[PDB]
Amino acid sequence: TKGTTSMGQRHGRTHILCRRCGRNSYHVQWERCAACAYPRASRRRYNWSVKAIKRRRTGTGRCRYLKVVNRRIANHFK
Amino acid sequence: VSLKLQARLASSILGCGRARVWLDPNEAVEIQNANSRKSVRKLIKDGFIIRKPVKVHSRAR
Amino acid sequence: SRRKARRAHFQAPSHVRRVLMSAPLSKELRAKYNVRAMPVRKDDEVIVKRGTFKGREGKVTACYRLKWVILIDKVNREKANGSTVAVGIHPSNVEITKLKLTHHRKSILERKDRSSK
Amino acid sequence: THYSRKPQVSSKSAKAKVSDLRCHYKNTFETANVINGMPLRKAQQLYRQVLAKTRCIPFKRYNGKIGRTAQAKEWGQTKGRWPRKSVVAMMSLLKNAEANAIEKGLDPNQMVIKHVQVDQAARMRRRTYRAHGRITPYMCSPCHVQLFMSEKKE
Amino acid sequence: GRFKPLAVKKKYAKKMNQNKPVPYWIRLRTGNRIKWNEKRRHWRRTKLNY
RNA sequence: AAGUUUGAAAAGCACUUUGGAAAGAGAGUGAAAUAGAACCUGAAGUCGUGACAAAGACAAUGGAAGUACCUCCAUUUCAAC
RNA sequence: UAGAUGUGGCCUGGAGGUUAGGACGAAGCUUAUGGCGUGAGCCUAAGAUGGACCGGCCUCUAGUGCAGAUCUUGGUUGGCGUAGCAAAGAUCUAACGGAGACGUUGGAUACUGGAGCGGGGAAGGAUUUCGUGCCAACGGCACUCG
RNA sequence: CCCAACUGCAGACCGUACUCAUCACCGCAUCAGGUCCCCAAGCAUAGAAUGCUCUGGUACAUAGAGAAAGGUACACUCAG
RNA sequence: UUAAUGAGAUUCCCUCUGUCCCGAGUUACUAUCUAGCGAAACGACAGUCAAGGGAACGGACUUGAAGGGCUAAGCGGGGA
RNA sequence: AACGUGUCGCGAUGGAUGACUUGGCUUCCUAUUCGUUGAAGAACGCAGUAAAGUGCGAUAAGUGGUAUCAAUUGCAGAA
Ligand SMILES: [Mg+2]
Ligand SMILES: [Mg+2]
Ligand SMILES: [Mg+2]
Ligand SMILES: [Mg+2]
Ligand SMILES: [Mg+2]
Ligand SMILES: [Mg+2]
Ligand SMILES: [Mg+2]
Ligand SMILES: [Mg+2]
Ligand SMILES: [Mg+2]
Ligand SMILES: [Mg+2]
Ligand SMILES: [Mg+2]
Ligand SMILES: [Mg+2]
Ligand SMILES: [Mg+2]
Ligand SMILES: [Mg+2]
Ligand SMILES: [Mg+2]
Ligand SMILES: [Mg+2]
Ligand SMILES: [Mg+2]
Ligand SMILES: [Mg+2]
Repeated sequence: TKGTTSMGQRHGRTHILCRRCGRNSYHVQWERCAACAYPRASRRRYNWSVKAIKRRRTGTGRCRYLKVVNRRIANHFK
Repeated sequence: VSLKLQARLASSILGCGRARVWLDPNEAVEIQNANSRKSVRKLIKDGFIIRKPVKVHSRAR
Repeated sequence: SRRKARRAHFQAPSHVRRVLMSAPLSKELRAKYNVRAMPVRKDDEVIVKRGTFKGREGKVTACYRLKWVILIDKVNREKANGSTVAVGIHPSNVEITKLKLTHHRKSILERKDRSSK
Repeated sequence: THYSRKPQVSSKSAKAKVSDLRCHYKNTFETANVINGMPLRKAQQLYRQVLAKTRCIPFKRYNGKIGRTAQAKEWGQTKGRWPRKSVVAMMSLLKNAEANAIEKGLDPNQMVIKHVQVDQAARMRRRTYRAHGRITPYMCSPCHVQLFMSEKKE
Repeated sequence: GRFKPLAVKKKYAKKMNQNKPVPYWIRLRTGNRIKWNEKRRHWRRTKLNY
């Protein structure tokens, strides 16, 4: 039927790992990340999910060059 | 005390399979001291781990 | 505030945690140098002024400077198995009786003393 | 904290516990209360015959649709069982409190089981699986067992 | 089963190492908040799929 | 979801012995272990055993009014109103 | 009853005042602890409770009173040791190990029956492999095994 | 000149354990469900039928004691 | 209108039978008892009847009649 | 009798409450706004002993400079 039986036909993969977003939303067949729109230069970003914007903003990661450059520009250098 | 390892790989040295390797029961510390498929090949050469004959599936009927 | 002080205290770096762990000099070692109190250093002989081990003199073995305590060499404590351990008296409960020299301590000690004189 | 009742003489008494006794509170309840005034030797003699299934544990208060048996008439009932795991688990808690009677210098052949007390522990959890995808609990319900002893002067 | 990219292989190896217990020199540290690892995966319970 | 917020200090129960080891009983630490790491307090709910009126079921509860016995609960008298 | 209104009227959190307690034990908590208020409630005592905060009064303030929302969350409980653990292979023994129904070896009888409880792969899973331990909880029984 | 044959040196990257299922995957789970491919013995027999066997694999799917009623069966017979 | 085909709908006949007259015996597996394990749905309180009245078919009210208690296996009348 | 009650003392479970609060929220304020000179993001790494996290990048739990003084600390090690 359409429950435990049809759950057995779950062989393929719709999504694989996104080289840019690092998560598992890279739709294989039409090759685009379902969560950052890779290979689109702009990452997908929609105001109708501000909560998901917040999971993806700056500072949510390492923020290497900024934790440095924000120190240089706040000390009269650049 | 358990002879699972010495029985698993002696069946992989005799190349027969289980229920064909006969691990001598009257001595296990002899077999248990094997713990290696070269120390078992020596054991096979000695009395302790014979391979029992396969079977007689008659065909005279 | 209450909230920011109990954070700058417990979140204080190590070199800050040493001036927050200063102990008063004895009654006859202050006017020896004319200052009020010093941060405790390893190997500076002291005397406890408060606690179960009060009035017990000893040489500071270490400044265990994240427990917020100093370790005195004669203030020990027994575990269950005989092995003796060292209890940590907060420096403010201690009164320094000895110092350790330095061309950076009897120079800052008269930086504090040049305030008086 | 310890021990609902004090033995009313502490040197003429032994004490023993378990905390996570690993089996049913309800089987362990009557396994324990069945020996609650007996001498220590008459209590092991009970349990060691419950295991040979010649005497039973009269289930009171947690009988609840257990089968009737002939061996429960002495206990004034019709119901009773032979819980092996809860009996072998107090063969051990008693022989502990024996070792506490020798340790103080008390003949265990004089010990009376005063005040057994069984109660409930933290009730471990391991889900099971119902029809239609309903994940129901399958609580384990361990138990604590207390008991102390005493002597009877001639 | 036998085909995994090397990149997908580098990511399960980074998970086989993260699946070790907290060593018993961590819980005697002065003020740690760690008693268990609380990120241990079991291959049956939860899957990584990467 | 999750304050392990034990204690001032890990001083985190050495050691004895019952257990195959856990755990238990002892000791011992400390102001408290009746603060023993699933640790401040520790409630309700439910449960356990000990006691009892040891009562007494023939729904529970409750109302009023008594009585039985029992309550370191209050008060008063305790050569007096 | 719906409703309205009053109360020098009750209560919770906090503020401004005042009065005042507290390691000679505060909040809290317990109750056959009484008393006293018609009541909301307050006060006391006594805790083999608790360990460090807080009461009264006048104003102020509000996230201020709960039994009932197929309320929400957490926890417990009855039914209850009850339904059940009934499709798919029947374990039987020796002597051995072990702290001990368990395991191992031997023998025995079987089952799968070559569209397999076989040997290899893809998809998927990614250490599940192996060995040596281990046996707390997990393997819906148990385990010395996993 | 050009190629072969003979030598000489070198031959790099990734995968590779295990699994592939009544315990490893999906099904919430060690779930009677689902899931692609290869290898395929003997005899009866038209024979990948079905029955039984050699190889290989497996007898840790809870177990025990019994005659209720009632029940469920890839369980039966039943006078006229 | 039609030959063929039909897990289509329908009627009869033949055979055949436990569909039945009318049931009975046997068998596994269960239920039953035990060791181990252990849920849940549901839950105001509950819980013997008749009659009366009543939101007009009451477990509680009224008036009668039974009812000692606690129980195991059943069953399916009621608990609208 | 046992069971079932029922009140009391003591326990267990439970984790409310109170007390605490390096967190939140709100309000205000003082200055300056990343990237092709490769950002943000994520990936994998790095510790004598480190799984996570924090920090860092094969100079990897940091090197340099100054400025400070004697620790770090679970315990090694180390002027
Ligand atoms: Mg494609
Ligand atoms: Mg492009
Ligand atoms: Mg965009
Ligand atoms: Mg408020
Ligand atoms: Mg409100
Ligand atoms: Mg409420
Ligand atoms: Mg309710
Ligand atoms: Mg399956
Ligand atoms: Mg899923
Ligand atoms: Mg065979
Ligand atoms: Mg017939
Ligand atoms: Mg309901
Ligand atoms: Mg009846
Ligand atoms: Mg019945
Ligand atoms: Mg709270
Ligand atoms: Mg900008
Ligand atoms: Mg780069
Ligand atoms: Mg990291």
